[PDB]
Amino acid sequence: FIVDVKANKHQIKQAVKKLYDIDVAKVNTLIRPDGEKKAYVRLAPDYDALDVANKIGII
Amino acid sequence: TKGTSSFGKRRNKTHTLCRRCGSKAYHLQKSTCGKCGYPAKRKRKYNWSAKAKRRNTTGTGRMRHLKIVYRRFRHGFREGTTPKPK
Amino acid sequence: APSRNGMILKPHFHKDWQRRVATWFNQPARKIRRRKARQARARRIAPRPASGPLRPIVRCPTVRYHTKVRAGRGFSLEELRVAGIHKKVARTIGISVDPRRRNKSTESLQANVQRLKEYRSKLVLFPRKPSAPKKGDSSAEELKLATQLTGPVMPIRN
Amino acid sequence: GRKRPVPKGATYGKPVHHGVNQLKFARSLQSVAEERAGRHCGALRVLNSYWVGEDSTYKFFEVILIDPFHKAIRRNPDTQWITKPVHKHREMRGLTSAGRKSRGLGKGHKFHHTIGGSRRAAWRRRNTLQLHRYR
Amino acid sequence: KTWRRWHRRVNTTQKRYAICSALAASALPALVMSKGHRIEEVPELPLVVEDK
Amino acid sequence: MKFNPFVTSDRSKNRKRHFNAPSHIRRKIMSSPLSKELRQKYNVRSMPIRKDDEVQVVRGHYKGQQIGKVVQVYRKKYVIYIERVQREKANGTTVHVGIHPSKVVITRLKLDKDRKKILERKAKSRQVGKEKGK
Amino acid sequence: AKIKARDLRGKKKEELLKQLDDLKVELSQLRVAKVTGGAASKLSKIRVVRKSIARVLTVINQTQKENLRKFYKGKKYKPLDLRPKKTRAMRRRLNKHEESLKTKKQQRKERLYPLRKYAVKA
Amino acid sequence: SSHKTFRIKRFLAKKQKQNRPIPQWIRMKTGNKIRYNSKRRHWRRTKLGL
RNA sequence: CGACUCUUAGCGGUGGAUCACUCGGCUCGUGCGUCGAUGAAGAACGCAGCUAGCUGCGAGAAUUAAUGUGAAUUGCAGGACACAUUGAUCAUCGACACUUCGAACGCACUUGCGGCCCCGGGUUCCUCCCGGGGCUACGCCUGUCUGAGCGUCGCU
RNA sequence: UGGAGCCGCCGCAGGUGCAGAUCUUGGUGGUAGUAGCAAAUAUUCAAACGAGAACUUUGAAGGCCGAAGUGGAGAAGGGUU
RNA sequence: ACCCACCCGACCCGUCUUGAAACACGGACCAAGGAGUCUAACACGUGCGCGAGUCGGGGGCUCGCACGAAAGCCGCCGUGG
RNA sequence: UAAGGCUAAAUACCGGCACGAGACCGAUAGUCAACAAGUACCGUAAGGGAAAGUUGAAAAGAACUUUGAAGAGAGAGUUCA
RNA sequence: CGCGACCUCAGAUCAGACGUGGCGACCCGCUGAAUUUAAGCAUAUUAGUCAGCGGAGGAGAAGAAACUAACCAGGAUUCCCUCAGUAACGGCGAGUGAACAGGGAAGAGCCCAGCGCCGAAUCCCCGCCCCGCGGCGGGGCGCGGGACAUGUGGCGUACGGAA
Ligand SMILES: [Mg+2]
Ligand SMILES: [Mg+2]
Ligand SMILES: [Mg+2]
Ligand SMILES: [Mg+2]
Ligand SMILES: [Mg+2]
Ligand SMILES: [Mg+2]
Ligand SMILES: [Mg+2]
Ligand SMILES: [Mg+2]
Ligand SMILES: [Mg+2]
Ligand SMILES: [Mg+2]
Ligand SMILES: [Mg+2]
Ligand SMILES: [Mg+2]
Ligand SMILES: [Mg+2]
Ligand SMILES: [Mg+2]
Ligand SMILES: [Mg+2]
Ligand SMILES: [Mg+2]
Ligand SMILES: [Mg+2]
Ligand SMILES: [Mg+2]
Ligand SMILES: [Mg+2]
Ligand SMILES: [Mg+2]
Ligand SMILES: [Mg+2]
Ligand SMILES: [Mg+2]
Ligand SMILES: [Mg+2]
Ligand SMILES: [Mg+2]
Ligand SMILES: [Mg+2]
Ligand SMILES: [Mg+2]
Ligand SMILES: [Mg+2]
Ligand SMILES: [Mg+2]
Ligand SMILES: [Mg+2]
Ligand SMILES: [Mg+2]
Ligand SMILES: [Mg+2]
Ligand SMILES: [Mg+2]
Ligand SMILES: [Mg+2]
Ligand SMILES: [Mg+2]
Ligand SMILES: [Mg+2]
Ligand SMILES: [Mg+2]
Ligand SMILES: [Mg+2]
Ligand SMILES: [Mg+2]
Ligand SMILES: [Mg+2]
Ligand SMILES: [Mg+2]
Ligand SMILES: [Zn+2]
Repeated sequence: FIVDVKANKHQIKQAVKKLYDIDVAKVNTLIRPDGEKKAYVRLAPDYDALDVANKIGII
Repeated sequence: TKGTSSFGKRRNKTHTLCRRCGSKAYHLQKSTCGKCGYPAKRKRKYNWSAKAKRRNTTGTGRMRHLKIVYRRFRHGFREGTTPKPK
Repeated sequence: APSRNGMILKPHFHKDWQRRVATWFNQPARKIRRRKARQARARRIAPRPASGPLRPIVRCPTVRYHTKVRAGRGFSLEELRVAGIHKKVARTIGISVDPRRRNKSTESLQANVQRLKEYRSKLVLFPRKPSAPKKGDSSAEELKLATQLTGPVMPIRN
Repeated sequence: GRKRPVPKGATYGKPVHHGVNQLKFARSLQSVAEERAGRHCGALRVLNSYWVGEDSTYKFFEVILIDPFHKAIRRNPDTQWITKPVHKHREMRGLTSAGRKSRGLGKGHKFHHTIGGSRRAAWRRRNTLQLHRYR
Repeated sequence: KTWRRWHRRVNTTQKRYAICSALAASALPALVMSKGHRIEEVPELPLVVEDK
Repeated sequence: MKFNPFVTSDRSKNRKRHFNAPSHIRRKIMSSPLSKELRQKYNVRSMPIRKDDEVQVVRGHYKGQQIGKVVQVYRKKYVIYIERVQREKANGTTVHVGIHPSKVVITRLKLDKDRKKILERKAKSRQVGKEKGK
Repeated sequence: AKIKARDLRGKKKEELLKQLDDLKVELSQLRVAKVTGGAASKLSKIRVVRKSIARVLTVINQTQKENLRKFYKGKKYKPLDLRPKKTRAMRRRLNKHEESLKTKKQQRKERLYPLRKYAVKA
Repeated sequence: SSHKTFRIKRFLAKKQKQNRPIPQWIRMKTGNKIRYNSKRRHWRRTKLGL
């Protein structure tokens, strides 16, 4: 994802869980040289990422 | 040596971005500006640089409060009312 | 350097005078502004003289002016006392009163009493309410004039 | 008095201005006293001061101050002139009784400088080329 | 500069003299015609009219 | 002359006023005359031109007695495009040629409620002035 | 399709929130779709949804603040938000009743010695 | 430098966004005087507000 | 005639004078004469379907509401809307809103560390943990509470 | 040639007439297709791509830096290279 | 008035200088720009008005100034110079 | 009549908001700035600080054919040009 | 060795208020040169001028005589015209330099302390009700707090004032 720069991993985790009814293993943020905090979000192994990816639109 | 070879060892910096005025004139060791004097409560302006004076007078910036005050005044500093509705 | 005959003359343009030159391009605009403001003040003080209050007659000082006579600043207290106008009231009927004026000679005093007497004759005091009590003049001398007096009130002519 | 703040002597200039020691401030000590009381209590509005003693080294003073926004002052009509914002910082502008005295204004021949508002204003009047339209 | 002496002030009789001079030559058809005005068919030159 | 001492009569000021005019003000500027026919009927000289009036072009090249329907009003460009007032570009494509509203005459108005109330307001003021003159 | 201020005014507080949420959801999907091409037809909505979102949030704040100043209209001490901001200096003028307080001495003066309407020359 | 503050990093980011050249549809606008960006900064020549 | 060079003229280049325009200045005048801890000026960083700059705005971000207006905006798209309807688009602007620095305020300027009250997950007040909210600058006045003194007394 | 304003006379007014100021700003020559593109040993053959190859790429050969490196990694500085 | 020929004449301008074609300086070439202004005070000359007077300022009265920030008038006409 | 105090008005105003005018300048002028100017650019910094207006009534801004790798041409066309 | 008055002082994230920075054409208070002129220069001049610091308002400052005068006397302040380039200052050189009167623009005058009389007759803050509330006010009612006799309020201030 791209995320709001003010966010903690804790917040992202909580957002990702809330929006997509999902559950996270870990969040792993960085900041793009551009300004937009990117976030890699590992989902817990009960969940498939490609399945949710299809749900949210992207593929 | 005084010249070109000595330009070689300009490896490190005096000033950085001041956080009041925004200029790259915050002297790191002195921990003051030299443009607005940052830590200094009052702004630095001098009467000798009339050109400098004009470069950040009021008009210059957004005047985001001050521009709507002028409007407010014009029509009469009315508060907490609306125009007659439909 | 001076050249053959002329006033060995001293001009005072050694300070930075062009920094303090005062032009007069106002003046017409000024003259009007005063004049409007003047006409407004008349209109506000509706039947009252535009002039102001009545002012005393008074001789100038010094041997030079001496012979002439002006309007003074205000009538003295003795002059009000003799005329029989209470000083605090005199202000309310348009009579200038200064209280710092001495009164040396009795020729200048009786003249200035005469002034106030004459004023009180030809004055038209309106009553406070339209319902008419004492002092307040008749509705005849009221309808026939709620008129302003143009120019200085009872002008002094030397 | 007031010694001239210049490093060593070194008032570089014409030897009229070489003086540093025997020279004396325009305002009084009492005014300085008020000014400092005024500085400190910004909300408070200096009314007037009086003297309470003097050592060799110090003088002492007592500056009467007033809250302009305490209802008892605000509502009392006879004081409520101080609550008007022209009377901000009287002491700083030379307007208390004390700091008035330095300005050098009184009626009569012993003044003339200060025959407009103030010292500065008369000079201003006297050094204006009034340049009329028609001349 | 602004304080160039813009305005120019004239003696009052002289001003009047000019204004008399102009009036006096508002008569004189020659001086009126020469000043260009097509006054060929006008009935009388100091032309005065009813006050309606 | 103009005697009102708050109007301008100053080339630079009038032109700046004109070219930097805001949409709703341009509406008024972009007005156009009614046909003598309508001039008789409504008691109105002219009207702010609009998206789908019927119109003649009076002057220019396209000057003609045909009655084309208005196509759009380009208030930025101070111009209106009209049905068959157009020109073939290099590659055949038709391009709606601009005509200035004032060089056009409205034969048929597009009457909505608001246009109806406008015409009622202008006619009334015209007849007040004729009553005042009489 | 159009969300107006008009109607929202009357609506219940919980009802306004659901509507905002449902727009916030709709905004998300368009933002997703802008990344993946989507379609011009979708990339219109994004502006529309934004402004309708604002239209909702605005109505809510107007309602919350109207209710609030009803609640304090009467009370002496009230929040700075609800106090009337004119201009720093103008909030330190004398009170409107305080600046027409005559001293009893001055009142007595006006009673005894009122300025009189007068004229002259008759 | 590879040891940046956050203040500086954000500053650079905006500078990096400003560099892009004009969108060509801008040229086709009504009252257009703009032909090229003229505020384009090449790292090798001209060296930032720093 | 040959090439080259010089001179004049024609035409073409180079170059941008001249002339003609002017939504800019310069000057004179008129009226009013309003910033800020309810957070100013100024700075920063953001925000457009495609937008870099200028402008415009502030996470409600090329703007919301309201009122006036009455069909556009338009570089292209797309759209809306029934323009016999609070209604496009402008204007006004009284309601709402207003990120971060900045007098600049929890303490620091890393964008780092905190304290104290309440709320949601977390608990089932178990403190933790996470998230949200509200306080936490200095100076000063009027009062309030707690006090200090072999300061001056009184009673015990 | 150009494509939108301009002049004569009588008066008034002026930021009113240039060859020069090592004058100011802009432009253009001769000098001139001249000086010059010489520090640190080195290139060659074939092919590929390609409109086009002394210079790209691949292969083959011949050479150099010669681990105090012309190699492999950072600091500061740059700021997307 | 364009070019060419021939006879006679004929040194490069600016400038400071007693003296410049100078082995005195400035000047490759062209365009545009570019330096005795304005205010005040004095003096003399000249033109006009009035004349033992003259005067206009400053102020005021007449207009929303289209032309007017003019024009006109004033026991202020003369406080005063 | 000092050593305490308040007070409108005629007065000032190269900053501000909003207007009006000119015997002014007319793109090397007029403000540094008619334009994305206190911009680009320079300087560690205080500070310094430009250049730059004009197709046409309308974009009708040159479809198509042809030579060339292309830039460039040759025809054709638009325009009163 | 306590408890209680007061006095002088602290501390509160105590309740409620204010002040802080900006702009700076004009304005008030300080500070304060040197180019320059004098055909040199040091006093003088440039100049109480530039720069420096402070504080304001729509204007500011000033202002209701410890004034002018010397008259047959004027009568707060500010502004203009004049006084006047005058009286005066000055290496009496360069240079500098006001005021009163007179005519106008405007015009407006007032209040304390004190001295005295009046049961502190006064003020602030609480709390309950009625109105009014986008410049927190009126009226009433509370043995509800405090300020205040080390002096609040009415009368009164030199033009006299009180009884
Ligand atoms: Mg008068
Ligand atoms: Mg000296
Ligand atoms: Mg003394
Ligand atoms: Mg009293
Ligand atoms: Mg480099
Ligand atoms: Mg030729
Ligand atoms: Mg050019
Ligand atoms: Mg033309
Ligand atoms: Mg000129
Ligand atoms: Mg030349
Ligand atoms: Mg060669
Ligand atoms: Mg490497
Ligand atoms: Mg010589
Ligand atoms: Mg010689
Ligand atoms: Mg020579
Ligand atoms: Mg020789
Ligand atoms: Mg020489
Ligand atoms: Mg030479
Ligand atoms: Mg020339
Ligand atoms: Mg003569
Ligand atoms: Mg005062
Ligand atoms: Mg140009
Ligand atoms: Mg040009
Ligand atoms: Mg220019
Ligand atoms: Mg040109
Ligand atoms: Mg051109
Ligand atoms: Mg040109
Ligand atoms: Mg042509
Ligand atoms: Mg301040
Ligand atoms: Mg000298
Ligand atoms: Mg000399
Ligand atoms: Mg010397
Ligand atoms: Mg001096
Ligand atoms: Mg200064
Ligand atoms: Mg004042
Ligand atoms: Mg006094
Ligand atoms: Mg006097
Ligand atoms: Mg004389
Ligand atoms: Mg002097
Ligand atoms: Mg008493
Ligand atoms: Zn700074």
